Amino acid sequence: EVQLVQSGAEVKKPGATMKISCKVSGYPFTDYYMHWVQQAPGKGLEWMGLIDPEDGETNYAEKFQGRVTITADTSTDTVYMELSSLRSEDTAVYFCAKPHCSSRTCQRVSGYYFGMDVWGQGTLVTVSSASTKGPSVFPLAPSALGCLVKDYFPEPVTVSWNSGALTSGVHTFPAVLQSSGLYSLSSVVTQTYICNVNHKPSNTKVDKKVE
Amino acid sequence: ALTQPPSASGSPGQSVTISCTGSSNDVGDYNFVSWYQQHPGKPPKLMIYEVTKRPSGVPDRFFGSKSGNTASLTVSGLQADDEADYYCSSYAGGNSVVFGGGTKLTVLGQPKAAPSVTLFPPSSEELQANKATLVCLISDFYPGAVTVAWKADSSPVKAGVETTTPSKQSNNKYAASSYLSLTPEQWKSHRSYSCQVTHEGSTVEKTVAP
Repeated sequence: EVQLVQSGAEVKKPGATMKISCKVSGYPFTDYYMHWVQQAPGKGLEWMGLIDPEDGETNYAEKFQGRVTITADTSTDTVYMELSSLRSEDTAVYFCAKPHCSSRTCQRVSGYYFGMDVWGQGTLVTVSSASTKGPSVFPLAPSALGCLVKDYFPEPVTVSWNSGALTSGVHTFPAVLQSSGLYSLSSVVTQTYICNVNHKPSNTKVDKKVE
Repeated sequence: ALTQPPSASGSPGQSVTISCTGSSNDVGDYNFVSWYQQHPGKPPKLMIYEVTKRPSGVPDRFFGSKSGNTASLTVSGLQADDEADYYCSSYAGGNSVVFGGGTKLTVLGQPKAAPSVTLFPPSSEELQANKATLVCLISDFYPGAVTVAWKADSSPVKAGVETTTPSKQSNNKYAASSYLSLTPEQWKSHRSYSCQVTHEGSTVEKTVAP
């Protein structure tokens, strides 16, 4: 019954500030602390700190000291985490986590000792100096068929084939992050083949028929 | 702050033990060590608390222990879905929660599979924009690690090379991508270009030419 609902994905310029939310249901809000954990892409779990919603007292990990602010709102059962002066090194998934109660009365459940048993889905945050740009779409043909989706930002991109009528033998590859800050991906198919490339952030839709 | 081996591995029905080495200030002097299991794209799931206790719903196969400054997690009767990242965590003197680096556990069900390589030349369209991109598509390999090397004629090129990480496919094999950026002039000056994909010692190659 306990659900932790985090706010949606964020894309942020360096030097900006983010503030993400963790909405809480299934238990008495002020009886449990609330923790925040950072996870860089392909890296480990790193503790950010906690807040006790009963008294609003916080404790931040030394690594984020001065940049982070955790606040709680008992009227909406929501915990917020704000991270200041962002850089790309802060590109990561950010979880909220409710302390696990192993005691007989579950009051002032700090989470220092018995771990955290319920986590929010995570909030993905991308920090890049790049700005929004739609893709160019080029055919891929031998001398197996597909489209090259070049130099877009940010994620994501949707690629279908023949308005979704073509589902068999289609392989869309995860994009590469160029050192230019832009992404490029390829989607391949193994009588007419048309790309339907969708990049909602830039409001670009490209239909590309490949020989 | 807590030290775990980067990776561990075990066959179905066999067993594996994951070490978590810390300090006396955390794992040594406190029985507050947690273990978390994390499947891809999912939030961690608490598996052990207080060194050896298991939350409701965690099978007995996950067995926690510690000796001095080093805590361990053993998993027995390995199944496929035990494959995940496992993190230890502990209380640390001074009111802090400290984590380990995590261990990627692999369960060895799937046979080793060589990558299928497809190399695409630059499009005439792109050449008109005075750019040229060679696309090397790598699919259906297991385990999920390759190295990629490009060649102009017989000469290796590493400038302009961009390679993705391995990503699990829907069929539980892995995929990856590598892009070679060139000028139109470089593309036309060579007899051919080739993308060489090495997988568990064995290399698969594809070639294209102007």
